[PDB]
Amino acid sequence: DLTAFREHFAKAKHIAIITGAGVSAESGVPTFRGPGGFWRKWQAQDLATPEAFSRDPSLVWEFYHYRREVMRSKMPNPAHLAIAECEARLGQQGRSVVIITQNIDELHHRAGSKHVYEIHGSLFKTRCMSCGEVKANHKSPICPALDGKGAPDPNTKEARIPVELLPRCERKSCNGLLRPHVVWFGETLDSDILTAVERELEKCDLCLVVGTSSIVYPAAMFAPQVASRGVPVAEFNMECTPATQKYHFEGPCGSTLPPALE
Amino acid sequence: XVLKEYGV
Ligand SMILES: *C(=O)C[C@H](SCc1ccccc1)C(=O)O
Ligand SMILES: [Zn+2]
Repeated sequence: DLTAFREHFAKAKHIAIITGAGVSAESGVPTFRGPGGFWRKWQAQDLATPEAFSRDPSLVWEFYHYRREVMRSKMPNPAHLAIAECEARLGQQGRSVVIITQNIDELHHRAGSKHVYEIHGSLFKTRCMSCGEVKANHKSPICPALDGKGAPDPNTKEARIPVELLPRCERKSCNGLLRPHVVWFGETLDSDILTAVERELEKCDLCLVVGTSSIVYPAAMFAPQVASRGVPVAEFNMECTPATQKYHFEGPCGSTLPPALE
Repeated sequence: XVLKEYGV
């Protein structure tokens, strides 16, 4: 029941919004998850690891180059926008809105969201393998050797770029090898980010979960911290809930969310 | 530190 949700929304002064893959999916971003999402022969799991990067950095950068480049045509959807406009509108009223996203595509920044926490990092940030420096980067192509590479067809031929010519650190002292500043399978989340999110979820008096459920990583790390404090939690996703069974608004975030946040 | 996906 929407009008009950809206009563909380009306009151709420510190709102946290946790966004999952569903919302990036609705803008047509590939997530490479479940059966169907392949890039060439492989799935996310195969390439998104420190093992794969150490063993074939040209292949992984090809994959990450592709994903960077498909974003030139995928745009924020109404869910992205309603969240950004909400943030802005409530900001002026001295209320507040934080976004905690597992997504790496910067669509929240591109819709105009500002207080965003990217817990899995970003396709358009690099980290130096040598000096560890994090730097924004939308350079297209990220480097010449990758130009028009990363093509997604199963029997595309590998680029096999020499590692010296892969993207490198700009401080010439260093010239270190860059990697996408994205959290890979079997790496740890940044501890400072988690400390901030903890802090934000403590202030929080209404919490939205969008394009994912409370039950699963990563929403499951946080939704308990808020729920235990008796704070309402609204899921907006495409997953059903059984006939018999805090708020859940079924259907697409693009359709469900803007009416809720107006 | 928190393993990503809880280490699936
Ligand atoms: C960890 O999540 C693996 C990384 S990030 C996955 C992901 C990114 C954007 C949208 C949905 C999922 C990876 O597979 O790149
Ligand atoms: Zn460096």
